[PDB]
Amino acid sequence: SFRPVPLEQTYVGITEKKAIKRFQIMNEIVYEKIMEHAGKNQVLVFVHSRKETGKTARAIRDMCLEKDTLGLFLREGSASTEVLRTEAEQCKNLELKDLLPYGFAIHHAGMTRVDRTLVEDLFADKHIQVLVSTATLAWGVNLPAHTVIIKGTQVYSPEKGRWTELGALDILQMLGRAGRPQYDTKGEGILITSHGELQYYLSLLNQQ
Amino acid sequence: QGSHFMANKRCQLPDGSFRRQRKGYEEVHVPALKPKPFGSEEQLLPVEKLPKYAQAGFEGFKTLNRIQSKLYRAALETDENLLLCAPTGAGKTNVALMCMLREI
Amino acid sequence: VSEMAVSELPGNPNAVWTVRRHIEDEFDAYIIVSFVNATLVLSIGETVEEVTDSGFLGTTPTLSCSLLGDDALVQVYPDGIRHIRADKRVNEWKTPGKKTIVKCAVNQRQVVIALTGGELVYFEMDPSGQLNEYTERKEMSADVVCMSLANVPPGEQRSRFLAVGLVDNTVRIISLDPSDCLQPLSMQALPAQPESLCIVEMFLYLNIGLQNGVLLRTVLDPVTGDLSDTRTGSRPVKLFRVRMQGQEAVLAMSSRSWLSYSYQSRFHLTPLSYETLEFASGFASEQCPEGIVAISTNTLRILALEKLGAVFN
Repeated sequence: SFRPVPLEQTYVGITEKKAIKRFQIMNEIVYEKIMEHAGKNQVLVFVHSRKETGKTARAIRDMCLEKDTLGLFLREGSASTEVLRTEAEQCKNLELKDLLPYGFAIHHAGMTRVDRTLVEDLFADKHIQVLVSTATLAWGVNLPAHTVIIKGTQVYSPEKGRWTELGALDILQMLGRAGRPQYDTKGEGILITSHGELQYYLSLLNQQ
Repeated sequence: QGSHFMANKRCQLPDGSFRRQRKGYEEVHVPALKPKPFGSEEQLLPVEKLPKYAQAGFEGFKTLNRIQSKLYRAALETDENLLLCAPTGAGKTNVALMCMLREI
Repeated sequence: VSEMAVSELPGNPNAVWTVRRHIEDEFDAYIIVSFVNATLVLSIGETVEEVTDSGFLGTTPTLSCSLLGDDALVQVYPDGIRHIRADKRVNEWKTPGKKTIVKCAVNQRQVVIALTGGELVYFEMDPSGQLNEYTERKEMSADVVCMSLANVPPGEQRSRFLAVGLVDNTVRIISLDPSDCLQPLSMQALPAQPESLCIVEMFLYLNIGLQNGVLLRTVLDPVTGDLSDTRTGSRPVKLFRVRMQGQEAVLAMSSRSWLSYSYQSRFHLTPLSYETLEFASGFASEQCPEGIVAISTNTLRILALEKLGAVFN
């Protein structure tokens, strides 16, 4: 109760084993969660790799574009919500451009040197409605979100050589950025995870 | 699976929490927490009514955040060691900063 | 104009509020009839009758009584700024000097409160529930005649920006979140001095009203969207937000009671079949499931407004 933003948590696990079908079911939970955020909000997604930041992005493009531009256009209208700035800052360092003409963006240290800088400050300048990114981009500067979502919670550990539930310090770190002290009021925190470690993920949402 | 062991086998739900059943995947809907109720004469600190010396480097802050203001007196006035228990979003960095202005 | 109930009142009425005491409340709770002298405060007694015990004790006219804490009511009057909770406490600020607060407005958190000389304040209610006062209290050059906080979207608690009136015959737009406080975000020219600046959605449309009956709608964004205008009796543009039929709209008055609203996102500026008016805002109860507290010429009323998809009644 001393945490700044009252953190309401959807801790949703997938319970199935099926792997090729899990790589669809998880994407479906992603689709619905971004349909929940496609209004006035900022959706910051955490994943455990580098290229997934921009690979889950542009898949949201495929989603809102196979939605027949219904659910897209997160603004009030055409000149609304700084479409001029959105188009004016178009050419960039990495493949961010292909999305950035639309409302989708990502974050990581990889793309360039000042690229993550210009993405975090871009989101702080109230224009980036949806960003997908990596654990370093959450560990870094205080770039908060109206709502954050950890997707899968699965990491590939080279120290363990295999699959590991992501660390708990990263959990707290990326969970303090679902809701802000200033920019967001009532934090929405989505954890899409394993329905085995599900109850452990509630004991982690608490102080047990 | 250290730090993912979860040696605790059973968890406790928060206030407004429940379990929602979907097609093969479950959701836990968990309500958010409410700050502590305001006590009488329970007042946060300004950076002025904290140490006058350590008022240096405090550029960019006006008044101390609730937890830092609840901890600052003991955090600075003696070498009494500290163990802080709180969730993210308070500025525990700011409590350690008072504990370091003590050494300052 | 349909009658749920109408009564008279003595003396000089200058304002009226309608408040709740929790978000769950299906009915608005506290009707604060602000005389020029005091405040007759009532929680609807199904025959609504007088109430002192409310915890309001209004000894002056009202300029705000508002549910912004769920269990909390902030009541700011020409005397002071009272913070009230489910414990109907008075944690009060008192307007610096013997000066008095003039023009104020409510957010989900913030409270625009504006005093003479252009001395504004900034609130924001602490992690806690009790409110904190932003250290600076900004001077403004001309008379801020009105300004409304944009009611903040759900997941956050703050605006993106806000508008500000000034007496030079223009309007200022100021953001108030830590993004930029005390930066003039963007302005626009006005063909007369502002009287009332309230906001609408369905996207976000501003409504400006001049002291002589004329009003203007616009798109609301960091800079003015587009001015569309009409002329409505040379008398003060009284502007108000109030829900209707599953969506919210604006009441306005210069010489008619005009509902300006989006009929399925359609700006119609429809008169309402009643003579001149004094003050109004939204209301709810059992006797009045949805209507208007319309306090009128020496009179106070709970009114109902029937079919609103049509042109001629």
